[PDB]
Amino acid sequence: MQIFVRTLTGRTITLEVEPSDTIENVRARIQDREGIPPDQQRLIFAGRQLEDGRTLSDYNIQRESTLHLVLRLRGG
Repeated sequence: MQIFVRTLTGRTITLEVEPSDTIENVRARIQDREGIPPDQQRLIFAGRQLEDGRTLSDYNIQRESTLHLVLRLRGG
């Protein structure tokens, strides 16, 4: 299952994940690409905050789903 992540800067990346994978894992996969610490990531899907401890399936996130990433940095 491939998903999309859009950074605060409007940069879209593609991650290979599974429904049973945690959002924590997704955050790590994002950091692997952008270099953004998971702790500085705010992930939102359908207006809902994506808790790292919960899974993609928990939020009904499927293939070709767009997760929105906001920076927790000052001014982000």
